[PDB]
Amino acid sequence: EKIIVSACLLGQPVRYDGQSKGIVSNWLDALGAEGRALAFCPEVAGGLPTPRPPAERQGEHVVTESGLDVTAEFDRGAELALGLCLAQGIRFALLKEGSPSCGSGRIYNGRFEGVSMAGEGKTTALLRRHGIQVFSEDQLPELALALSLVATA
Ligand code: SF4
Ligand SMILES: [S]
Repeated sequence: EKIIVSACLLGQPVRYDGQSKGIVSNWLDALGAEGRALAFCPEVAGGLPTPRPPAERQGEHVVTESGLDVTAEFDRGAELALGLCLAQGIRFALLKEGSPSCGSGRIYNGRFEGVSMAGEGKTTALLRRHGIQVFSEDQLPELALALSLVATA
């Protein structure tokens, strides 16, 4: 089976600051070598540029510090992630922690003050609502196990 992965976790320079969040993982490298780790960046897919200003959720809305509302792009990117999972038969996602799109256990609190809180990004929320299990880069053993359990079926 294949998984969808935040493109930044695969070393792609698609982060809001033009950086990457490439993780060191023999398991993830091997999965990619087998063609089973499909890269996806909801913000770029949703039409946002790179670089782009930091954004935080404010409930259903997603805004930048200047007040620009980018919810349209965030929601488009989330739908496109779901569309790729449905088309490819994907039921597991490995998404970047803390992001207003990809966060799964934590997100910034919407006050633009460097304070995190329990929560999830727009893309994680939509995927979970449709039965797709989302794991962060802090849960690689858990994700690898979940994917391994269905291997011989
Ligand atoms: S939207 Fe998600 S995949 Fe794209 S750069 Fe941000 S954290 Fe990574
Ligand atoms: S990002």
